[PDB]
Amino acid sequence: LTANSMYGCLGFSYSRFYAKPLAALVTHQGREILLHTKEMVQKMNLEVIYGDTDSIMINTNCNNLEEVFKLGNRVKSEINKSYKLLEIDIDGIFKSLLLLKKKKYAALTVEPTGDGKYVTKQELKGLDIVRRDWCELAKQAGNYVISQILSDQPRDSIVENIQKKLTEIGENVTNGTVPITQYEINKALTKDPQDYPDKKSLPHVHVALWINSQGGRKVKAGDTISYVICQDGSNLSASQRAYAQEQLQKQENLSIDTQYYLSQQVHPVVARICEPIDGIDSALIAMWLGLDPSQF
Amino acid sequence: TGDRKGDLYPSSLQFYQHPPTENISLIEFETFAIERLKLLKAVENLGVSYVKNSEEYSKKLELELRKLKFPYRPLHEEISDDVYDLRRKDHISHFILRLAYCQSEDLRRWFIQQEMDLFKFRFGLLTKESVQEFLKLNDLQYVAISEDEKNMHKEDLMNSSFGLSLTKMEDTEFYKVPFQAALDLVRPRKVFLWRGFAFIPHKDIVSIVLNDFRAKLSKALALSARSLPVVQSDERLQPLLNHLSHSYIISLEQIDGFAAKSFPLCMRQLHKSLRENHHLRHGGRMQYGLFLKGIGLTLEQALQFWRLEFTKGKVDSEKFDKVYAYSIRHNYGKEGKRTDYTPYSCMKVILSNPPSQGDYHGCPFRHSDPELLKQKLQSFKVPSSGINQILELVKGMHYQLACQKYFELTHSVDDCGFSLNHPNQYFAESQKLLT
DNA sequence: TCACGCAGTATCCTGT
RNA sequence: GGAUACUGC
Ligand code: SF4
Ligand SMILES: [Mg+2]
Repeated sequence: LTANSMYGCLGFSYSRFYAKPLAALVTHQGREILLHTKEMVQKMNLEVIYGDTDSIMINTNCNNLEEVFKLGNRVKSEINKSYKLLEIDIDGIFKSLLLLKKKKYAALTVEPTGDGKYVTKQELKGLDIVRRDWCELAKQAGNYVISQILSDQPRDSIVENIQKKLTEIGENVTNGTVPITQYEINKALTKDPQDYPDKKSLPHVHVALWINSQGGRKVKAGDTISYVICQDGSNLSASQRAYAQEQLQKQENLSIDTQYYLSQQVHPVVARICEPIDGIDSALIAMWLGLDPSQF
Repeated sequence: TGDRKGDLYPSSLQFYQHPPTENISLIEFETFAIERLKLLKAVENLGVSYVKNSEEYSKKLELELRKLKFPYRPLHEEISDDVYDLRRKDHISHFILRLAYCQSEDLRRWFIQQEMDLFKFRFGLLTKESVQEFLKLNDLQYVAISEDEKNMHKEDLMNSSFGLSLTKMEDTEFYKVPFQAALDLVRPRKVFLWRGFAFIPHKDIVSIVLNDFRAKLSKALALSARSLPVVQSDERLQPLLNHLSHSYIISLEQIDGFAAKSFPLCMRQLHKSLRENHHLRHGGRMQYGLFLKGIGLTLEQALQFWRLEFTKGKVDSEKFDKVYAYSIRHNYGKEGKRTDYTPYSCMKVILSNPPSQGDYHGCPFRHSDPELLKQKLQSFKVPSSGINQILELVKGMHYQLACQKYFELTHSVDDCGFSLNHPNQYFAESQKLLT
């Protein structure tokens, strides 16, 4: 991080060493480098499927780990042959990959133990499952789905299992068996609670305001707030029905809005994880959760 | 049983085992065929749209069955002539459709599916008594145990069925089924087995019945496909059977037309830009969406129009639903505060966000330079005197009066007769004058 | 008295 | 058009 900051300050408006030109140049060169590398890979008749400003993912189209490593070495050397101090290395061998969108993917990193054997470790980058603004329930669901998608089971069975799990979740919500702790959504405050002009539309801010109205320690900019979405008979939008967990445990008129959690927390995530998987589509997912498959 | 009836149609539901032997008319043939095609298509559509256990499915299917006059409910009265007629319909129509739906495997599958669905529904509407009657008439022999045998195994039956009370059990009658059919019940040990028979009380049974039905029906369809050459020679029935599967049983386009005459110059400019570039900045989007809401374009219609117009702008189809769908819904008061936002008033448009380079919203009379307004008016074939008068009014800062003069000149009316204070008022007046 | 850069995805709102 | 979040490098 220190080194990266030594770079980034070059383009920091309020820095003592503002040198925007230099930083621009740095970035430009980086882009050029990436381009060149991609070109070289394509000249080697390989396939390039992703790259984020310093990296390239190559589809080896092989199943012999040793051979893959050989290829690694080869291309590595080739690239290095063009540079003096720059170096490229194997940052990981993924047994399976689920590439959804730019900077959003999952894989099974292969850690070799020796004698040709290897262990597999699940790795996620950018998926909602690794984001704090989604209800833990949904996250867990997605994690399960990923564990099913990245395995080696026959696809049909995979799908079946997914369905089963989703139905289970549906029931667990309908009967209210899920622990309350799993219904919480966490969000941070960039400014103080008062500065926001949308005290109604923004849920977390609303919760913060309530906390500041209570008789405890106040919440200020940078302090994360956890809230739940409930039912009160107000007939307002979900964004206006946020409540602190304690409040839900206290008041006798508030109940968790099952519908919402099944409709805008689990279903979206799962759908986005199942978009490139054949046999699963939004409609189906909704059906498995007990939702109405009409408006989906 | 009026004139020529019999015991040929005991129960409403049937497995369609025995082909009809009657001599019917060509008109009756065609009517029955088309009617059952309508019924099966309704079944398919309702199955796609709704969950087959849903109450909406049941209500809509009952409505369709009543509309087409097919047997769907029992009657504990007797075999009334009308009822007989209905049953006869069902029996003949089914076989006619068999002749229609046996040529190709695809067709066969479709037919089978629809038939099964219908049968399931009808079974779901059968009272226990009627159900047993059916199970007897077809030699399915799913029990019914005697009272004496029931007393003989009273304790075993009591401990077999979950949550069955002594007296309530005395009020219930069981059925004897081979254990090969009660697999799902026997496997978790929720039904007593004695001498190879399970004693099943009065949801799953329909499944077994359906299985049998499906087997039979598939066999029948195969046989029918084997007996096709005999029917192809009957020209009368060839156009129908060979093609039954393909038998038939405000608008967006006119919006452009409206843009010729009724649209006020602001909406005309916005529409011209939209069709020129298939994209509008935010202000134009808001203004045009509110105006099209005002004219009457429904949420579905507006969504379709915007989707079609934007898709041509080299953007992903999913991107539209991701981004602009919420805005379109909000303009119609569907989300957020959920307020039926009214169309912009001329005062708002004049005093709303000031347009800049690359924008086309706002009132042209106010946001267009006099030379540009003169050129635009000339383009619309307005008489030179009218163009000069409009320019003079524009120089007077009374842009609403300028639009009134535009309306007077374009509609060939000496006086507008109304105080134009809303673009929707402009469109309404134009529609009143024209239509 | 303060505070690293940029690229990218997801959600939600527009009355007096 | 704007606003609120937090991932990636
Ligand atoms: S006066 Fe009103 S209706 Fe006429 S062009 Fe201007 S904004 Fe449109
Ligand atoms: Mg934009």
